[PDB]
Amino acid sequence: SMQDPLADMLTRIRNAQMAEKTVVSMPSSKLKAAVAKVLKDEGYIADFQISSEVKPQLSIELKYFEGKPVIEEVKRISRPGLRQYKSVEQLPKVRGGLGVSIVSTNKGVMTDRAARAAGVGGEVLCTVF
Amino acid sequence: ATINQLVRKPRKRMVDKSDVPALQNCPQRRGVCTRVYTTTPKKPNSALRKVCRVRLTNGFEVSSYIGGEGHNLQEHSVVLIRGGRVKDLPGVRYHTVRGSLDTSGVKDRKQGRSKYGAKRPK
Amino acid sequence: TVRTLTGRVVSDKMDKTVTVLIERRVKHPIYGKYVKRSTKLHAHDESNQCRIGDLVTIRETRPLAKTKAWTLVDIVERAV
Amino acid sequence: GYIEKLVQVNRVAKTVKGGRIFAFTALTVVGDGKGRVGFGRGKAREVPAAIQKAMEAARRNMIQVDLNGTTLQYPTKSAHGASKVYMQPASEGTGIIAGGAMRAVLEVAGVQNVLAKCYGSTNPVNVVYATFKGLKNMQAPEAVAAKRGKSVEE
Amino acid sequence: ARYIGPKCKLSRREGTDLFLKSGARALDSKCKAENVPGQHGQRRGRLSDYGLQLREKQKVRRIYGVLERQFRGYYQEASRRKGSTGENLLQLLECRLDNVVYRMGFGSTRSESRQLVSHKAITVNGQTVNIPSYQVKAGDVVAVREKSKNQLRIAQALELCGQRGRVEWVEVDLDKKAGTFKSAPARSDLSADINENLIVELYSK
RNA sequence: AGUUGGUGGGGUAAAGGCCUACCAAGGCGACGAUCCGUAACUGGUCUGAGAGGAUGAUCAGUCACACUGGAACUGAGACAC
RNA sequence: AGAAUAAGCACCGGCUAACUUCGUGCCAGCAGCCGCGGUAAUACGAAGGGUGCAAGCGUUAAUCGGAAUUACUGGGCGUAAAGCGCGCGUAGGUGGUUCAGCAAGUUGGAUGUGAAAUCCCCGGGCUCAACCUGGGAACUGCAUCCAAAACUACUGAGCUA
RNA sequence: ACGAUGUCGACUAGCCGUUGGGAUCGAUCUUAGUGGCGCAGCUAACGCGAUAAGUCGACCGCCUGGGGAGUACGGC
Ligand SMILES: [Mg+2]
Ligand SMILES: [Mg+2]
Ligand SMILES: [Mg+2]
Ligand SMILES: [Mg+2]
Ligand SMILES: [Mg+2]
Ligand SMILES: [Mg+2]
Ligand SMILES: [Mg+2]
Ligand SMILES: [Mg+2]
Ligand SMILES: [Mg+2]
Ligand SMILES: [Mg+2]
Ligand SMILES: [Mg+2]
Ligand SMILES: [Mg+2]
Ligand SMILES: [Mg+2]
Ligand SMILES: [Mg+2]
Ligand SMILES: [Mg+2]
Ligand SMILES: [Mg+2]
Ligand SMILES: [Mg+2]
Ligand SMILES: [Mg+2]
Ligand SMILES: [Mg+2]
Ligand SMILES: [Mg+2]
Ligand SMILES: [Mg+2]
Ligand SMILES: [Mg+2]
Ligand SMILES: [Mg+2]
Ligand SMILES: [Mg+2]
Ligand SMILES: [Mg+2]
Ligand SMILES: [Mg+2]
Ligand SMILES: [Mg+2]
Ligand SMILES: [Mg+2]
Ligand SMILES: [Mg+2]
Ligand SMILES: [Mg+2]
Ligand SMILES: [Mg+2]
Ligand SMILES: [Mg+2]
Ligand SMILES: [Mg+2]
Ligand SMILES: [Mg+2]
Ligand SMILES: [Mg+2]
Ligand SMILES: [Mg+2]
Ligand SMILES: [Mg+2]
Ligand SMILES: [Mg+2]
Ligand SMILES: [Mg+2]
Ligand SMILES: [Mg+2]
Ligand SMILES: [Mg+2]
Ligand SMILES: [Mg+2]
Ligand SMILES: [Mg+2]
Ligand SMILES: [Mg+2]
Ligand SMILES: [Mg+2]
Ligand SMILES: [Mg+2]
Ligand SMILES: [Mg+2]
Ligand SMILES: [Mg+2]
Ligand SMILES: [Mg+2]
Ligand SMILES: [Mg+2]
Repeated sequence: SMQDPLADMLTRIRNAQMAEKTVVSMPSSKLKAAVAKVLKDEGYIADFQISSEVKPQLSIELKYFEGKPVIEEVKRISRPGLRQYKSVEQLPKVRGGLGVSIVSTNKGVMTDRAARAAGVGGEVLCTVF
Repeated sequence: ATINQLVRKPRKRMVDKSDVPALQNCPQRRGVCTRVYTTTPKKPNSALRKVCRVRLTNGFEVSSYIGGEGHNLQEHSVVLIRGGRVKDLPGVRYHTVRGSLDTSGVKDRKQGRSKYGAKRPK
Repeated sequence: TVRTLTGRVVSDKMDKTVTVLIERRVKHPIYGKYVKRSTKLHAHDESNQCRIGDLVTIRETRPLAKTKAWTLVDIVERAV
Repeated sequence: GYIEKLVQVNRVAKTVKGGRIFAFTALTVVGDGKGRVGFGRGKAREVPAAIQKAMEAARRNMIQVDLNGTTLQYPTKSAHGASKVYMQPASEGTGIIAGGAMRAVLEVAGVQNVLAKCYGSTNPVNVVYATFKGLKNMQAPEAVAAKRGKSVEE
Repeated sequence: ARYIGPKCKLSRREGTDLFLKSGARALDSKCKAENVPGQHGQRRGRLSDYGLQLREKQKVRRIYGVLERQFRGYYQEASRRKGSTGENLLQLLECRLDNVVYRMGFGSTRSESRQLVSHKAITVNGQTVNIPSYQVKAGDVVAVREKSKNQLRIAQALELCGQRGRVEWVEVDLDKKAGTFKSAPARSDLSADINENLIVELYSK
């Protein structure tokens, strides 16, 4: 009953990429907005925009390049049932370094390589390829 | 199983029981032969195998197989038995070592005559 | 710099003593999930000023009785 | 590409009034050794003819895989039916650490250091299916750069 | 220990080079070295992968005359050593003392080289070494005894090995019956027909 | 039911229900108390890609015992191979 | 001085490297699993001939692996074993969104310990190795402090999906 | 005691019926149930397919070869 909304955001994005949609809307959240900013900067999504009037809506437009979608495998790691926390040395490199992992560190929400550049670990939110 | 369910009750391994309950973690054991006789095998096969009832040192009463073409076992002969299950005879789970105490091995065996306790003709 | 320990008062029916529950969350050695464990300690309340429900911080000293080797240094929160 | 490899030969039978009719199925993998590979199946009344039909099928529908200089790109996990497959790149010294259908597929394709394992059922046909469904789907660099420039992605 | 028996029945079984004689006449016109021995000899006998591993492992062991406890110890040491164990095994197995005193040209056969090395007739720096397993460090001047320099068996072995090839990494002075090893051989130096990877595949199972 | 806490005293080299007389009814427990079976513990050993699984032969640290059950004397130290 | 003086065991139908003949004829016998034998047995018992190890070779008993076959890494429940007959609810587990604080979890660092040996890396000695030995690495652990505030927890004040 | 399918929540092409209501101009839209097909996706296959057996979260129950056996003994 809406216990974990970040996985809900990821599931909406994956289900749209599977049904070949161009835009996706969802209820807005600060964590979701941070993750969307990181994903947009990394290049997995085209653009995102946040509405106003008390019930903000986060909207994301998707990319496909070829007939396939750009985000082929997005999944959750630290669900509210495990709460996985990792150190700098033991952070996960995904797909041999061609993917990214979103990590919430004490300096904000960034990617695994950016976290290593600052030598700081945190909580692994989700992995994207 | 959910992680919480496993925390409340962890996964448990089931122990493996021994196929040779007698001779408790022992390579082979001595006994005395109560009775020698012959038996019929299971359905696909047909023969007259030679099995001896043995009373061990501990007290277990077991059956054992006299492997070979001839034997010299009477009722009161001391024998030594080792693990190994005769697949054909129901209930037999041990083998009498040839030429150990009162078996003397089998005579005039040339090919692989170490499993049957025969000496080198040389 | 005394090594204190914070806890919640549970029962005080024995004179000049107080029972304190201290809650910790330990990580399961294999499954990686945190579980809340609790410890019951007995502390010396010289002037029995701690009623039930109060939240206090104790300190380790020499044994005062059998199974009583802690003394409360000061109450940090009261109860309703 | 031309390097044969006969993965399996099996005997099957169908029932008719009077008795049984026998046939032989051959599963084979064919490739060159630098990234082209395909697999084929052939059933015939005789073992040789089955092998040649398998080879002809294998030469058709032969695909291209982008390998990382005698090594895989990244650890990958694939599946087909009830069979699951895991592979990951290895160092230069290591050989092909795999078993059965996987070893045939990998040594024909061109890789040499694979360190692979398989879980679930071990049917050679389904294992070959899973191994291609894994190898075919790798991306290689400057193709994950389908988002932005390179050297800012690795 | 050591192997005693026919030295070409092995070649007939394996069907390959398998140097085991002096090489005076030839390799062929002694034993029709193209058929496996015994009554059942003409059959090619197509053999599975395990056959391949067993056959080449026996090939290498018989050419270098090493037993299997020693061979597996050699393989474990090679696996311990870094950098593509497959050729590390060959490099380390080549540095044996008996095979060096053979390949230096002092012996007609590996067995005769072992004969010489065991009976205390060869030096390393003047010190008596008679273990046919000594791993010769690069730089050592392997030589025969000043007493033994007049034996004619060494002379005949040397003149026979005078035409067998040049390895192009050792520096050998032939007048004084001495050898010298500079650096370990490369993979390309040895005969590039038998692969090393199939052995490490065998021992990885 | 000396069971939990307090007071006075005793006792030990030393804190302490360690012992005693009174005061109150407390204390522990499904986070497994009590009871039954089994077993010296650790560094470590064997396996395993790892996580784990089994285990405590040699060597080293700690503990306990000395035909069975108790008790004290001597001393710096013993309830004494 | 003298080649003098010192080779055995198992196996050969498939899994698993290695075949022919003779003798019995569902008998005698073999066997880890499929299984061989009733009158040409490469599976029984012997011969030759091979294959594998070797001062050893097999057999038995015991542990882990293969076994993703107790699945944290890493399994499942319509029909193969597996959703309580169905609600309500205690402890427990989990918690929509905003602002602010704190610093238990979380992260980085410093300090003390983690006995020696054993494990790992580079050397030294016994003709090498086994074995002995120097230096280093490691011992994921634990405790005490300093700094950060994204997420969880705790505190206060809100908002309406 | 069966949908042989635990409860709760979020997303994912469409077509044809029917039950209890709303709107807009017999038609269109929408809501809570009840049925038949069907694209993706899933499945060993049969088949499921917005009333998932699809993609995801929270919590609970249960399984570990067939017999002996849901039996024997003890407890309630
Ligand atoms: Mg057995
Ligand atoms: Mg299976
Ligand atoms: Mg030896
Ligand atoms: Mg009293
Ligand atoms: Mg007092
Ligand atoms: Mg008192
Ligand atoms: Mg005490
Ligand atoms: Mg208990
Ligand atoms: Mg014990
Ligand atoms: Mg005991
Ligand atoms: Mg123990
Ligand atoms: Mg004891
Ligand atoms: Mg190891
Ligand atoms: Mg494993
Ligand atoms: Mg002892
Ligand atoms: Mg000790
Ligand atoms: Mg004592
Ligand atoms: Mg005593
Ligand atoms: Mg006695
Ligand atoms: Mg006494
Ligand atoms: Mg005294
Ligand atoms: Mg004494
Ligand atoms: Mg074979
Ligand atoms: Mg046999
Ligand atoms: Mg015959
Ligand atoms: Mg035979
Ligand atoms: Mg396991
Ligand atoms: Mg097992
Ligand atoms: Mg799991
Ligand atoms: Mg299963
Ligand atoms: Mg049924
Ligand atoms: Mg139900
Ligand atoms: Mg219930
Ligand atoms: Mg309820
Ligand atoms: Mg509650
Ligand atoms: Mg929240
Ligand atoms: Mg809560
Ligand atoms: Mg820390
Ligand atoms: Mg140490
Ligand atoms: Mg701060
Ligand atoms: Mg049911
Ligand atoms: Mg359900
Ligand atoms: Mg439901
Ligand atoms: Mg449901
Ligand atoms: Mg639903
Ligand atoms: Mg349908
Ligand atoms: Mg199913
Ligand atoms: Mg059972
Ligand atoms: Mg009953
Ligand atoms: Mg009853």
